[PDB]
Amino acid sequence: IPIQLTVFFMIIYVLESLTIIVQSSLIVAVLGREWLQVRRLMPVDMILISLGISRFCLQWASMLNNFCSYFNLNYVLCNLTITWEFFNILTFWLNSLLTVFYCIKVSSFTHHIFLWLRWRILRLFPWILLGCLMITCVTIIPSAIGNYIQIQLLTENFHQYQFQAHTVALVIPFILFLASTIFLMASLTKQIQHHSTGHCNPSMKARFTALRSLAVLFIVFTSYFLTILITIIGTLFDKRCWLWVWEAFVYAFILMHSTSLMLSSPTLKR
Amino acid sequence: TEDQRNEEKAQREANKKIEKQLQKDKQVYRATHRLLLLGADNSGKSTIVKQMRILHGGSSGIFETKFQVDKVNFHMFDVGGQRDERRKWIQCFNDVTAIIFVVDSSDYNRLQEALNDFKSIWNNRWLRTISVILFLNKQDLLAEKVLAGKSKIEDYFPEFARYTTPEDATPEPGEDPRVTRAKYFIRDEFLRISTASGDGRHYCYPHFTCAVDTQNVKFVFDAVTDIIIKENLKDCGLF
Amino acid sequence: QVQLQESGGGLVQPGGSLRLSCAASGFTFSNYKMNWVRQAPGKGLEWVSDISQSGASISYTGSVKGRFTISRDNAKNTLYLQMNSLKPEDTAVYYCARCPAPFTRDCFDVTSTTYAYRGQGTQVTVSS
Amino acid sequence: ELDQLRQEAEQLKNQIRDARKACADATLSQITNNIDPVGRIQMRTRRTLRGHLAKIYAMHWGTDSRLLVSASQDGKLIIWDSYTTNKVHAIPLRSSWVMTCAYAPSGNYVACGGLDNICSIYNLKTREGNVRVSRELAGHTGYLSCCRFLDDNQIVTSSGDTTCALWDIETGQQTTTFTGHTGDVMSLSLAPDTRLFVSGACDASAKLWDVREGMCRQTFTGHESDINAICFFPNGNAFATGSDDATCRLFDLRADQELMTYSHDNIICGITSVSFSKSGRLLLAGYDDFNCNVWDALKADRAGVLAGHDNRVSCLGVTDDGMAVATGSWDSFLKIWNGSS
Amino acid sequence: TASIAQARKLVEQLKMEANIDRIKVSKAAADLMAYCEAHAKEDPLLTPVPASENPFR
Ligand SMILES: OCc1ccccc1O[C@@H]1O[C@H](CO)[C@@H](O)[C@H](O)[C@H]1O
Repeated sequence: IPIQLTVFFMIIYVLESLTIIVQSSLIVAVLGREWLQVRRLMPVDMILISLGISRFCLQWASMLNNFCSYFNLNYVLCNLTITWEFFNILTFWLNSLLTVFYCIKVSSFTHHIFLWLRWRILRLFPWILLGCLMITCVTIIPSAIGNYIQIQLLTENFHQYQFQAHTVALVIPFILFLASTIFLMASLTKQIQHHSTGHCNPSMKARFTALRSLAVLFIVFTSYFLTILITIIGTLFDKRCWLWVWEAFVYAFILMHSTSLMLSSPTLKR
Repeated sequence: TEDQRNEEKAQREANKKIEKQLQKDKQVYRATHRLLLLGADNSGKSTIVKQMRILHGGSSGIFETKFQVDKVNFHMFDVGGQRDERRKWIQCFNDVTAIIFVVDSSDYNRLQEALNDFKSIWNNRWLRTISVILFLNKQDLLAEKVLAGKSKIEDYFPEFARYTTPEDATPEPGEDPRVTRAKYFIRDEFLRISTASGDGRHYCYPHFTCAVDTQNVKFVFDAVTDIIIKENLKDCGLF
Repeated sequence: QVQLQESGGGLVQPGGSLRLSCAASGFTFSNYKMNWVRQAPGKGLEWVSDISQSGASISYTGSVKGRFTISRDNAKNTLYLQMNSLKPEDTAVYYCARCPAPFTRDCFDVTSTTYAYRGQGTQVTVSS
Repeated sequence: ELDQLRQEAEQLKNQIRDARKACADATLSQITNNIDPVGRIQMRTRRTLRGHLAKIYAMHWGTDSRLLVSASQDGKLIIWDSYTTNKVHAIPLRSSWVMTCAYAPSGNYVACGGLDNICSIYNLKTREGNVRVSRELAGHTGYLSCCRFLDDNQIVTSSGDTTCALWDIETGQQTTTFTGHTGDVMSLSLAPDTRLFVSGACDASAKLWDVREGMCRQTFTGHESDINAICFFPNGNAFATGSDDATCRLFDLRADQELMTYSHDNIICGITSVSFSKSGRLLLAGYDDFNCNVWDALKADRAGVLAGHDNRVSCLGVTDDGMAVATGSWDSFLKIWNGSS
Repeated sequence: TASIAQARKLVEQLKMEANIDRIKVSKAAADLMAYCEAHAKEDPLLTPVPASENPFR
């Protein structure tokens, strides 16, 4: 890779990351204003705030890392891998809950167990949202213990466990996200055709906007998980060479997700 | 102060029982769609509530029926024990999921009064977020009145001649073009009132009622279901 | 006290023109949407025309569209309705019904049997 | 004939107006010009009462100044203990649509009513622990807008039939009827001495009725629109009304004339609920703009603003001792407000 | 003659309304001010009661 190409990629990633930081700052500012106003915020803003702060910490963790690495200067107060993984997991969960929300409030299935579960989720929403941070802590144990073990070793045997362990961390939130998303697209899609005869054009327009937008939400995150999965697997690549090459590609995605979300927040329109 | 502690504990137990009963009541309540029948005396609104009561299980102030369609609960109420002053007791129906506005499309003399009533219901401050299921009724008598009898619609609405049947008319196979023109004209008058203001907040669902009762129940059910779809999608933000 | 005293009205040959003027006292005229409603003999109260708070929104019933023109003079606190090309179906008692609440666009209790914000009306007899 | 009676009525109206003008010498605004202003009072919400599934349409405090009763459109009458924010009784209602709510001075009864046109009186101190419908007063030909207990056995109810009624609960009939209002009677306030009571209707008029005699003594007309709220002055010689016209007005019974008109250019929403403070110095008014305003009853100054409700403020009542003001709104919530020294 | 009877009842009510004693507005203002000032000490909303004697605190 040409040095000029690498510097161009790092410029791209820096611009992307600055825009991400500004966007998350804007969302947290408007939602904090709403908090100070009445503290009246619907479940969807509950997770948006979480993802705004999660996206923000990660975003930062990223910057501490990249120059801590590519540049290599300040190679100490820079190795913030664990907090990045924690915030990302937080992130992979919160969006699943986000997605699971959507699958419960706009559901037409009337199964008695399904209705019971739907109200069980809707009733204890802050408690579940709280749980993600917790199950987030429960899930980084191995990596926390794993990374401590590797640091002790420094100062594939046992590492193989890290190498597969990192995945287990984020597969389950993504499994829930994928399941709930496909459920809502189906349900959304079954509903589409099934009410087409009713000539309800506003219903057609409303149902088309969200279905397409899930398809944007489903797409963008998924690509990023695969970005995170390839980063874990770590072969086909050479960050140190690439580095910024991925950096651009991975956060450029994260740019999509955030904007998608950014506009998606309802109370920001208000 | 052992007695005070005992009294406080008893109060807490009673409060817990009240909250449990309230949660069960909310279970029953939020799963029930409360529809408000609104219309004139000529319109078969009472006929509609009677037919919906006789079709399902069912249940002088307010005529209230409770029924189940596809395991979905509905609570339809007609306010018939009041006076003409409705600017104060209509405020009780600002949380209603849908207002079934039944119109007598056969009678043209009071069709303008029906349009005025629909306009006032649509532009209320307390009914801005309430969607209206329009229930153009007595369609058979409209067909009989426009097939012959020379009862022209242009005397009461002098825009009928300057009106063409919409391309999306999807009429019944045996409908005379004249009856399709008339029914539409009425539907589009109400729809013009609807889309004049408050299009985003709430929507009107025209329906050519006086068909088989099952069709009326099915249309009310589908209209209620979207209405809930719009509300939940606004709440979620996927709008 | 709220008063809406109508004026005008009389025996008019068909095709003639009248101008009913309702003088309003006791309330701020500008803040209230107003509406001319008529009651024909052996019939109920029927809404004829309405004027918004300034004049931006003016509406008429179909039976009188083009014939009648309704205006509001806020400075004099009066409401006029001009009848042109009268027809014998217009013989009625005309009342200036004020909308119950200020600063709104929905008028409910107008044309009700007993409304507190309308006047006694004037009798218009379009006959020869 | 009818013309002669109409002219005679107009002449009497003119004579009453002339007499009222003759009594008008110095306005209450000029009289209270030199008094020290009330100041900027601030009330914080000590207790938010939750549990209603629908909009609160009415509430009323008990004489104990601790227990209140609130009516919600879901068909629920909840008695709240403010001191401990606990629900004592949650009475299910036969008719979901309830617009009035009363608590008896003795605390042994509550009353509710609404679009069912029926005053349901519920006994609280029953032999068992279940609150049951003690009596269903019927006879009104319109929706029941306000209920106010008098002496545990007689109740005054204002309805949409343009008439009010004094009912004997034991017998269940109309002991007295009060006729004369042209529009819907919406608000009802009893005098502290129980002899008289003032009713505000939708004819832009407030009428003072004699309970034991059953005729209207005084008619007050200063509002441009329908009156929604009415509240007797603690003295008993004045009362304040709020209208959909974005004004409250203070009327005196001994002058037959309005004294002051609390209004502002910024306020466009109508007034729903009105109540005075313990001393009558503060007039608390609930509005459609999701807000409440505390006016100086002698100066027409907005002493304070109570802002905690996401929906229309439907009711607000000041306790008997003046300790706190409880405001119930359409957001399914009641908030108790009090001031801190 | 139903309208005549209603008008007669309205006229009778107006007559009962007119011939009553009406105190001057000045005296009404003075009495309202006196009542407001006398009970200003006992108004907990006008003069906020301390926290110790406030049940809602
Ligand atoms: O090796 C640590 C790690 C494990 C699992 C997921 C991310 C990880 O590390 C992250 O990888 C990203 C790849 O684009 C980088 O952008 C981040 O800066 C880095 O912290």
